[PDB]
Amino acid sequence: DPWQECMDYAVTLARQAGEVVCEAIKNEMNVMLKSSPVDLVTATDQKVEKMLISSIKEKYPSHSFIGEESVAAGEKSILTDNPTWIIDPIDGTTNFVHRFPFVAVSIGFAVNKKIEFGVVYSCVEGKMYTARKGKGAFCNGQKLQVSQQEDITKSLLVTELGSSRTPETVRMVLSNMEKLFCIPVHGIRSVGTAAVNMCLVATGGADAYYEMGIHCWDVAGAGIIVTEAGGVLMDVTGGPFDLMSRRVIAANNRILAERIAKEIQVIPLQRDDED
Amino acid sequence: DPWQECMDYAVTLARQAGEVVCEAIKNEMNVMLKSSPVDLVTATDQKVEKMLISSIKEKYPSHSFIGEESVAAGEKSILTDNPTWIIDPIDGTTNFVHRFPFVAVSIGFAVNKKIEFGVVYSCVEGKMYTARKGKGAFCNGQKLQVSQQEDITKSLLVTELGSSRTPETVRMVLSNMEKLFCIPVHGIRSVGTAAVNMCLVATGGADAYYEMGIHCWDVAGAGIIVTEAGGVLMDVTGGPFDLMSRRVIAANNRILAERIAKEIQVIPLQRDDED
Ligand SMILES: CC(Oc1ccc(O)cc1)(P(=O)(O)O)P(=O)(O)O
Ligand SMILES: CC(Oc1ccc(O)cc1)(P(=O)(O)O)P(=O)(O)O
Ligand SMILES: [Mn+2]
Ligand SMILES: [Mn+2]
Ligand SMILES: [Mn+2]
Ligand SMILES: [Mn+2]
Ligand SMILES: [Mn+2]
Ligand SMILES: [Mn+2]
Ligand SMILES: [Mn+2]
Repeated sequence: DPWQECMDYAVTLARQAGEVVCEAIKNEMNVMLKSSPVDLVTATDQKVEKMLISSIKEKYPSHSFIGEESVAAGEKSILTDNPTWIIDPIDGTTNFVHRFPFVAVSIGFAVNKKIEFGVVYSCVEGKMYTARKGKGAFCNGQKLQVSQQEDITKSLLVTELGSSRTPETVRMVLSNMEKLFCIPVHGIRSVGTAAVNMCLVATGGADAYYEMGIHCWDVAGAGIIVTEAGGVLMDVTGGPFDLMSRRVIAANNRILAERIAKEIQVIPLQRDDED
Repeated sequence: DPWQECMDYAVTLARQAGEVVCEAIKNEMNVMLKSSPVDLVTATDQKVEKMLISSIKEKYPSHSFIGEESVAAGEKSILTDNPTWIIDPIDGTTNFVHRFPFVAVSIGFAVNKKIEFGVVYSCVEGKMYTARKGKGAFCNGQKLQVSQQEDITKSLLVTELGSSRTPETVRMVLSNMEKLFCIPVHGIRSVGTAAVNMCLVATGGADAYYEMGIHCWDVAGAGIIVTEAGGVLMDVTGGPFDLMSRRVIAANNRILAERIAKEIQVIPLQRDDED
């Protein structure tokens, strides 16, 4: 693990950022909009992202960045082979402005376009999720393992309704949920952050997560936490996972993942690596 | 206060039960079915309820009970004027079976058919929610207050899909969710327990909860926590909350509650005081 120093620095930065987010979640909210009345942001997201990028630049000036709010400011979401930090300063902005207690700082680190480590700090909970390729996944000193469940009819899934309110899109998201729900599955849960939903699969508390519409910074930190806990990532088609494709299944195993893929009708989405 | 001693004792019992649940969620389980393959129970539910009822009976032998698993064993869900303990030994049985970290012990105490106090212990989180009529609502000794939000388009709701897998029922649950979602609201969350969903409204972290299909023991502990935090309970018709009706809206205020009620199509259900 030659990236141990980098990950340990990422953990300290995530904890620092988490403290900023915790302080801000107790204070007055000035909610701002991005593309729609349900695509939210605050000054805290922007402050935290700028702190993270400037701190990483100081120690690792040759590295590259992909950050949610930097992309909103016009930066590109193109992943080269160069070591790259893929940052979501606050995953769960809707939760944050409501003080719903699942908000995370997410950092994924890629080399040769492959994730080498991931850090997800659920900062109201004070849960530091981490994983390094080949070294396992952890939450606050506890090594993580996905569940063993291979029977979809005894599974607990996690998903979210999405940021679209387009009637045809909402109908397809609800149809997909209906089809899975009526297999049946034991249930479906929604805590409101992609990174925390995925970390819940890594812990074994849920058996699988799926969503269409995520961005690369939503899944770059948590994906490796799922796989180092023994899980799998794939596209909702069953095809290989792609960070820039807007789609993911993060599951305990390929049996549940492929069974979920068989019920998901795909919605058209703009890739993060294209204009 | 003639019921503060009962409340103090209820808190002690809820914490004791919660410690049993906490230990059991880490261990092997015997997962059993009740009315269907998605209506679950474990031996821990049954053990905890028997402990709670035997403990209350020894200290208050003239009091009555309505306990979830005792009703499953043939006891009646009739609420008289006699002091009555309305118990859910484990709210979130599906979550418990999956180790999804939101499970609660719920105790509501009614006199003359009106709730006088409520205790909800979210076991895995270690959060003790309490409220006595006229005395405020608390979480781990800290006073709670519902959110101020009166604009439904800036609200965060909590709800659940339900225990039914009947196609017509599921379609109606999802249609109700679609209508609210597309008002729009900011989002919908699902942590998997009625009592914890309601306590999230009492804290202000969510603006409102609604569900059809709950039972009296799901809402008897948490309802008073919502109202002592400054919120409201209502039927999905917009009318008075009815503890045995299977339906609830628990909101920060009447503006959001009535707006939610306007979108809900009522699902037919057998009342808890019907056979
Ligand atoms: C909506 C955002 O993140 C997600 C993604 C998927 C979810 O289920 C929840 C939150 P958020 O702003 O980070 O809160 P995104 O980064 O995609 O704009
Ligand atoms: C399903 C049960 O309670 C609920 C009720 C409503 C929910 O949204 C979640 C759990 P649970 O067994 O307590 O988990 P019920 O007491 O109704 O059988
Ligand atoms: Mn965003
Ligand atoms: Mn974000
Ligand atoms: Mn995000
Ligand atoms: Mn039950
Ligand atoms: Mn129960
Ligand atoms: Mn219950
Ligand atoms: Mn307003």
